[PDB]
Amino acid sequence: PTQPLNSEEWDKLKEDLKENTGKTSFESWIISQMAGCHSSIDVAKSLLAWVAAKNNGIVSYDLLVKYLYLCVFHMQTSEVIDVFEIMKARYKTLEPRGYSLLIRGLIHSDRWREALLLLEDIKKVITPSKKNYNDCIQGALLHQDVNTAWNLYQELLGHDIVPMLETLKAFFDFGKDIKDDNYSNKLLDILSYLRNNQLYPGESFAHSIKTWFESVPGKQWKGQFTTVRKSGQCSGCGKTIESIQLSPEEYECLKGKIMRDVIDGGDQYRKTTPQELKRFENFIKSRPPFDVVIDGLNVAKMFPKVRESQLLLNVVSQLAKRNLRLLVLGRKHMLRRSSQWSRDEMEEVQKQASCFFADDISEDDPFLLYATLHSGNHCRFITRDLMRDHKACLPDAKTQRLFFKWQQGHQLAIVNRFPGSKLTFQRILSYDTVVQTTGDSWHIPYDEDLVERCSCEVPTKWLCLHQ
Amino acid sequence: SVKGLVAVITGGASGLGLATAERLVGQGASAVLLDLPNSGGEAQAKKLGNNCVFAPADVTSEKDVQTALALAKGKFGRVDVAVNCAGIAVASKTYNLKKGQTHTLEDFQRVLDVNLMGTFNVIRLVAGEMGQNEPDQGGQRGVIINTASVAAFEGQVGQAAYSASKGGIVGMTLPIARDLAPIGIRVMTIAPGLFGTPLLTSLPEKVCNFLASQVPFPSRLGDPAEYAHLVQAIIENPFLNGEVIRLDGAIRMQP
Amino acid sequence: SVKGLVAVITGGASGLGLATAERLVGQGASAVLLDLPNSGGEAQAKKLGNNCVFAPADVTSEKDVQTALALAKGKFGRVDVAVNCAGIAVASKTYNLKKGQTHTLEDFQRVLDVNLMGTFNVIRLVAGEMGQNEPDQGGQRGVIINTASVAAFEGQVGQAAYSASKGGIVGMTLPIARDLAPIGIRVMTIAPGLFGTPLLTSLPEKVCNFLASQVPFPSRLGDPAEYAHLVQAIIENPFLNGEVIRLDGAIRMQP
Amino acid sequence: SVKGLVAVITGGASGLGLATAERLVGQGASAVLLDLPNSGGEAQAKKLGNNCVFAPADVTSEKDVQTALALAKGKFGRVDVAVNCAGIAVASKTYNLKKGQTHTLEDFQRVLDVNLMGTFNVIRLVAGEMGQNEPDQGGQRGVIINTASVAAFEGQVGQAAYSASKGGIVGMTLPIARDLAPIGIRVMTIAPGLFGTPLLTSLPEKVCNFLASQVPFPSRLGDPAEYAHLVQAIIENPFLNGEVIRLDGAIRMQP
Amino acid sequence: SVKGLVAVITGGASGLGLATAERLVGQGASAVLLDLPNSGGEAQAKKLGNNCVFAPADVTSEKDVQTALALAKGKFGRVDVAVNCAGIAVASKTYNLKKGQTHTLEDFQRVLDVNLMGTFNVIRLVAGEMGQNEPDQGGQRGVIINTASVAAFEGQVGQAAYSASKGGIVGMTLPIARDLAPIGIRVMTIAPGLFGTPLLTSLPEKVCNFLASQVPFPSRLGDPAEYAHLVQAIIENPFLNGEVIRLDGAIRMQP
Amino acid sequence: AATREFIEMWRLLGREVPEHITEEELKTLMECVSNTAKKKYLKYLYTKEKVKKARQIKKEMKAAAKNFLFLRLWDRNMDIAMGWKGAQAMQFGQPLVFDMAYENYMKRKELQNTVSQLLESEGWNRRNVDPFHIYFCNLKIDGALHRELVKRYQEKWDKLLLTSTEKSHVDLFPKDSIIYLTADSPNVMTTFRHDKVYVIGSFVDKSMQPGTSLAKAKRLNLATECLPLDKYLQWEIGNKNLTLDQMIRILLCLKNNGNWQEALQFVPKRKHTGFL
RNA sequence: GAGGUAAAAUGGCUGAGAAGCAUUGGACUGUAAAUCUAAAGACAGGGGUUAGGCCUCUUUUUACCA
Ligand SMILES: NC(=O)c1ccc[n+]([C@@H]2O[C@H](COP(=O)([O-])OP(=O)(O)OC[C@H]3O[C@@H](n4cnc5c(N)ncnc54)[C@H](O)[C@@H]3O)[C@@H](O)[C@H]2O)c1
Ligand SMILES: NC(=O)c1ccc[n+]([C@@H]2O[C@H](COP(=O)([O-])OP(=O)(O)OC[C@H]3O[C@@H](n4cnc5c(N)ncnc54)[C@H](O)[C@@H]3O)[C@@H](O)[C@H]2O)c1
Ligand SMILES: NC(=O)c1ccc[n+]([C@@H]2O[C@H](COP(=O)([O-])OP(=O)(O)OC[C@H]3O[C@@H](n4cnc5c(N)ncnc54)[C@H](O)[C@@H]3O)[C@@H](O)[C@H]2O)c1
Ligand SMILES: NC(=O)c1ccc[n+]([C@@H]2O[C@H](COP(=O)([O-])OP(=O)(O)OC[C@H]3O[C@@H](n4cnc5c(N)ncnc54)[C@H](O)[C@@H]3O)[C@@H](O)[C@H]2O)c1
Ligand SMILES: [Mg+2]
Ligand SMILES: [Zn+2]
Repeated sequence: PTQPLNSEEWDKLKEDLKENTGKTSFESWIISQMAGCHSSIDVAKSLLAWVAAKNNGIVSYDLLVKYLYLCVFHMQTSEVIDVFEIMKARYKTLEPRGYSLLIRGLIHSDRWREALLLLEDIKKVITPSKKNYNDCIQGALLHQDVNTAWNLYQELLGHDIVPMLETLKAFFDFGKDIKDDNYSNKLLDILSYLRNNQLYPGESFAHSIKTWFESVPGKQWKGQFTTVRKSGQCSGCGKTIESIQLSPEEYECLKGKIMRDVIDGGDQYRKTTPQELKRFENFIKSRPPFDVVIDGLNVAKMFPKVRESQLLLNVVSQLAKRNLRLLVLGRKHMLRRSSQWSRDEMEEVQKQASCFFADDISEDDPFLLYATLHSGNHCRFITRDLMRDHKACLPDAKTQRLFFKWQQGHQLAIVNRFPGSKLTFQRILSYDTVVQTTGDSWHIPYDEDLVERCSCEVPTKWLCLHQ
Repeated sequence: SVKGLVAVITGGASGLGLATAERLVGQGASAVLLDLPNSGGEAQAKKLGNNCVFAPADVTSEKDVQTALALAKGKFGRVDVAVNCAGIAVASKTYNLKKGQTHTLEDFQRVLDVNLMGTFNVIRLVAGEMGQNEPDQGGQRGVIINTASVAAFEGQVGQAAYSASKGGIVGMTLPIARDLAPIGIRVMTIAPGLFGTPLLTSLPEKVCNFLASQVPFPSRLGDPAEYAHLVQAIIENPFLNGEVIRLDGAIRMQP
Repeated sequence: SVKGLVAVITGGASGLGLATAERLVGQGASAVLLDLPNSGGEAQAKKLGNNCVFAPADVTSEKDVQTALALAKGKFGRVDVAVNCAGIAVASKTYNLKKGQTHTLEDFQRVLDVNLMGTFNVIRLVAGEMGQNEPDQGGQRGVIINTASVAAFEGQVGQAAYSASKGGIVGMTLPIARDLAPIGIRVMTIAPGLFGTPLLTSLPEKVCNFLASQVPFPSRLGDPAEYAHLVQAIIENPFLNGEVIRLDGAIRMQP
Repeated sequence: SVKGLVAVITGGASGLGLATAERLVGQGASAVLLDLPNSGGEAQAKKLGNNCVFAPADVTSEKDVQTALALAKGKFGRVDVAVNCAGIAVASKTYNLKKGQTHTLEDFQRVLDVNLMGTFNVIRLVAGEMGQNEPDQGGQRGVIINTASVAAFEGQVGQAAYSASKGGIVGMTLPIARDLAPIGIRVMTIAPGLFGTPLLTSLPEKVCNFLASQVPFPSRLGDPAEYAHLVQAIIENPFLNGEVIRLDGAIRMQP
Repeated sequence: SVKGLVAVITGGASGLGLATAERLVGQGASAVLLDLPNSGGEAQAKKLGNNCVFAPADVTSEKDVQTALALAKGKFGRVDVAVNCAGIAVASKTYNLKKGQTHTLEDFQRVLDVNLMGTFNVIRLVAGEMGQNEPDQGGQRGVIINTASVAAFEGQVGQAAYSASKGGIVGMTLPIARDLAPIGIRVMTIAPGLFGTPLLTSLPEKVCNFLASQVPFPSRLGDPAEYAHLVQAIIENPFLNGEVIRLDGAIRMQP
Repeated sequence: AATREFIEMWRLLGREVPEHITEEELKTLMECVSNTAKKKYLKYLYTKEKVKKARQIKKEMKAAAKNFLFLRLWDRNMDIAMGWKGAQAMQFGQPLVFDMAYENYMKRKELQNTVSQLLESEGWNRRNVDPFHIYFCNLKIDGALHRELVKRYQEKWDKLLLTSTEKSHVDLFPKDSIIYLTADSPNVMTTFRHDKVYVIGSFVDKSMQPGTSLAKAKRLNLATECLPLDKYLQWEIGNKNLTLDQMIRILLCLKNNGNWQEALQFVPKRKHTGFL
């Protein structure tokens, strides 16, 4: 139906459509479809009137919640207020979807301070969603109340919730009206949050940031939409983006938190035996730092059409000719002769490189990580493994992001796809894509609305702002 | 060998008696199935050929057993072996304190009257019959084999009267052997354990499996054919007298 | 100790039962002599003292035993011990080939009814009586002591019916011991041999002396006082149950 | 009565022997605890009183038992009763097909020597000193009570050697009674069930609890004082000879 | 049937074992006489034929029995039945007061060893031998048939050691059957009475004729061929296990 | 109060929440850290209510709708026979160990499920012709597993024919005889040895940190083995870890001279396509 | 004896998208205890989420890349 119906119309429609209705009741099914297709609130109001007439003025809570959804979607504030009064009268407490819809509808009206009370009522049993906070913040900003908006933002961050970018965009969009130092500093705090947590503004959010910066008094910001050259310099000004290498303090804490967690996670027998830990550690401290750290079993197993020792020898020799100092991690079973492995090629490897063989039941990858980290920043490792599992077994998210940054900076992956072709590694970027400051200058990546991305690759466009 | 002998089996129309009659007729001996009129003795006798006959009778009745022995004389002119297998079983607890229930004297008396008293009646009348036989080389006139149970030795809850009957047979086995030793008749007793007869095969499958698992070895219920085998072995051994043999597979009945 | 215990001695007017009653009364217990009207038990009950009462009763009947047990309950209020000592003896051979004589079915029936069926009747009614007693510190409600004979094991020529009845008692001793275990009643049996009572002395005096000589040691007939001593021992020992004790002086009978 | 008697209890420093010695010394008799030097016989003998003396001896050894009997004669001047409560137990299966283990012959021979040969050694050496006694009224010079077990009638899995030794004791009970009847010594055997003594320490506690729960009545492990009570009852009954008494609470063991 | 079976008969050179070997070899079976070197089993093994072999062994020694079983396995490849008939007899009184004589521990030890310990040794080695057999339908691997006189039950004056050994065999018959039930080995025991063999005929002849007159029926002494008949019956009956069979013609011995 | 009204308003909207809730489980709900945990616990309560009311309705439906040898006392006789065989196993049975050291690596859900599987494993063992002799090693008296086992078995706990010890299986048995069963073991179990003590980890593994049993077996040098599931079955779905009762049934079938196909009949059919 | 990618996961077993067969503790059961009673019921494990849907990260399994 597309037009309001009469009671007899509703009854004959019920008689006809009870066939399709199936398990649930007719009225709930019909209002569900109306909400699905966004019917006008007059049709739904007629349906509710018919139901109430049939039921002595009692309309079930589910129907009333779906009607609230319809009359909130169509931006009808008056019926939202009336439904709010009905809810208050008939029930003493509501359901979180009811509370959420009421908050989403009441932010627009003059009775917008009650949405904060509804949020507090939700807080009793469950943590409010990100969207409840978003709606409350927008309602507070539309009515020139910024203290409550920042209080709600700070509560959101207090519950360890990642704010939806719409809320931050709202702060930046509203910032234009105000000319105050405190608000500007809080917006810069939001930018620093973006930087810390590796979040990229949307295209509209990027434009909002650009406009806010350009609107500052006294200092004439200039904004541009640019890209970063392969040498790590953005086209807008030529300044160099930040380096992908980790900071010394961060590098030290990452060494510590990999040793103490990924290798000896309070057991020291799961991955490897204590004897192997001590032996490997002594071996590492014996040899001066290395330049490459190869994973023998990963590079040997690439092409199933070649013997494992053959591939290992090819890769090791090709890396050796470059004058790099190598280190070939592996397993003891690699030494014992087999069809796959032959002593001649392994002896060529141990003359070209400096190998370390663990127990066949031990895990190689943590040894790779610690050897590379112990060597220093200049060191790199050759492996196609993405090491998702080792990154998983890290204490918190910040450490995992540090690990991911270091892995990008220092991992070499064989893109080569046939044994005959020459050895080539996937490109390693020299710069990190992240919201960053250089005193006055601000460089901010962003995502293009009409594109799609993956968590693997990182935004290409940039926003460059100069004081 | 049993070839040519004449056997009188009580309860010969079912279970152990029928198995004994089957084996003995198969080996060449004539058989008389002394059993109740209401049983299926006539059909079994027809199945076994002309060497087997059926005699309606009640072991508790003297006239019935006398008529059966007269029929045996008329048909075959002699009685050489007797096998007492006719009996009933009754399960009833002596006293139940929780239920306030006491054993009924009529149950005890009917169990006694069938098992022990019919066994003795058959023994005495068939001894009178065998006395008319001329001694065989070795001085033997006949053999009497009674059936008993391991309840005579270890009896389960509810088997007071059945245990009393079986223990009475076991107790009187030797006195009668000594009584009839001058006449030249041997008396033996067999104590089956758990056998696959209509007493047991009618029970649920679960309880049958449990009972089979109770026997140490073989872990199965006995087969009447090998009860008949033991009976024939007793008939063929002149020096087995006044003894009880337990054909139970090493099972000692649980409380 | 037996002090304060109430005992029901079946066949307590004479023989082993009278000796048991004398000993128990002397030790401080109370006795009911359950016996036949013409047994002469009234005089013995007067002789023993005020703690001994005489109940006329024929174990073969429910009504008589019930009246006797009601009398015991009324007089003393509890029944703690039961001693089955009533029985009869019959001498007759299964078959006389020389004399052409056969055992009588009525003799077998009456011996079985008195020795075996009456014992069960007394046991079950007395178990019903004891079930009402409060458990003692050990949980015990009473003790039942049946009398059997060594004829249950090595019977003699002419003792087919006596051996049958006594073997029935011995066979049913254990099933009842298991039946009454939850209640707390202990059931035991004594199998005496050649005690100096009227039953034995009714045999030819020369046979009495010869049998007295046959006993290995003591080379004499038993003293009913020794039977009473063993009965008291069984009463006072908590851990004797479901067992047969041979009080016979190591004698084993000959054919 | 046991007042003034002299008793030689083998293995008297623990368990059943110690309980018998305690009861006898409490009833006024004198006691000789014949036992190994390794046992705590000295402390128990000092504790019992002046009427108890400890004899370090090995029942398997002729010289040791002779020295112990010499000590008993020297101290108390005679020997009136001999209790054989000295023995050991083993738990080993005859053959294990899964584990490929066979019963050790040394284990069998050790158990057989301690349980069966030591009992006979004591019996034969003590009959000599009993023969020196002047016959009492009735002609009795002494009493010998041996300790068998219920494993002699239904032994359990892994109880072959122990069952063999106890069955040997049960078997020789009567022949020795007939041997010693001319001179007036009574030979008796007791076959206890499960009793709470150090002998049961080898078994797991939960197995002991299960077995105790499996006794019909009383549903507990036997008390050594009860074995002592039965021993005293046998000592005081002149007419108990050549019989085995089961002090087991009616328990029949299962595999 | 017994055709194709391999039977190891201990003491198969003389008497009952020899009769069993003859009967089984005449029924189509194979025999391995297992006897002392001086017995003279070579001649009897030659007499039987090519289905009989002789093995010099002393059941008291483990190595000799192991070598004999190895010989049996090599000759026939399999062991199906084990008939334990080896034994010795001694006649000595426990104590003689008038003569001042005491039973020697050496005679007791020798008889006990040979009869009981040797029987256990053979049983435990032959069980391991039979464990190698593949179970037939019914799950049977082997049969063990021990011999143990009626002296186990009633022993005459002077049979203390013989009674002890045979009582030990009878006592351990059931524990071993329960032990070997999982493997599928049936353990049975025969208890012969008086039989015509060198053992019996050794003692004064007119005493033997008296003893023969004492057998109720048949009066004549037992015939070893009839022992062989009963052994074959036990081999052919799947459900005979853990029982003792008395083959004595109803004779109960006297002091 | 307020919570009990939120839960009713969720019930009205068709959410999966219990119709009736009690105070202790309300406290449990409030002890759930996050929203997802609360939703999961509420769904668990809802399904418990559904199953309880369904079985109660079936109870109401069920309520509305000679010469003998033995008295009908069969269940008691079966129990007592099982007890006799259990005592015989205690004496001469082969040891089977259950390591109880994983109580730290299990949350309440999987701890309770472990207790359930232990109960079923013991039940299956009792019924067998040749039961193992079971050990509960590393079972702490004050632990959670001990409390749950003494709450499920009740007064049968002290009447159970098994060994419960607060010591380790490396102390009760020779180290070289112990074989520790784990799906991660590189070595495979070719045959069932009758002289070896087999150790099964009482552990429902719902952690994302794998190879805990192997770490336990390495810390104390012990042999390890795994069932030859891959060799004998066409595995399609499910983890190789089997429930404890399936493990004990497989070991019992192998113990009683059973081939590998008959033994592996107890592997769930949903997890493999067929036999090879 | 290493990886990448995509579909899958019922912790007693089958299912349906409901339900049956089992499991634990009690009941000395008169032969439908073929019962009666209590106990245990989380569709891999964590976080989120729509008007209704379903996404996401780990672990494991399978099949491809080969
Ligand atoms: N499992 C066993 O079969 C088993 C175990 C122990 C003892 N027993 C004893 O074995 C004997 C036979 O057992 P069964 O299984 O063959 O029995 P059954 O019930 O199969 O025997 C039925 C037969 O008994 C006859 N019968 C019964 N009472 C009779 C009477 N008063 N007069 C005449 N005939 C009478 C019937 O006419 C019928 O032919 C019985 O004494 C039984 O108690 C058997
Ligand atoms: N030599 C022995 O004394 C000897 C040997 C073996 C067994 N027994 C048994 O010992 C028990 C005691 O016998 P006894 O030595 O006192 O001999 P007894 O002849 O003196 O016994 C006679 C007693 O039995 C009673 N009696 C008989 N039938 C009765 C009935 N139907 N109802 C009630 N009372 C009845 C009489 O009234 C009398 O009290 C009997 O069971 C007997 O068979 C005794
Ligand atoms: N549950 C039972 O205790 C039980 C059951 C049946 C039979 N029995 C038999 O009862 C007897 C005693 O039982 P218990 O519980 O008192 O035993 P126990 O183990 O407590 O007896 C220990 C005593 O035996 C003595 N002993 C052992 N071997 C000896 C030897 N060769 N020479 C001298 N002294 C020796 C020790 O020195 C010690 O004093 C044994 O024959 C036993 O088999 C006991
Ligand atoms: N009248 C009887 O024959 C009779 C009665 C009861 C029991 N038994 C038992 O029957 C069995 C055999 O009776 P039998 O008449 O054949 O006896 P027997 O005396 O004739 O047997 C002699 C045989 O025993 C063998 N033997 C003895 N000790 C041996 C040893 N240590 N190792 C190996 N072989 C040994 C001899 O070499 C010879 O072959 C014995 O156990 C006997 O006690 C026999
Ligand atoms: Mg990896
Ligand atoms: Zn720039």
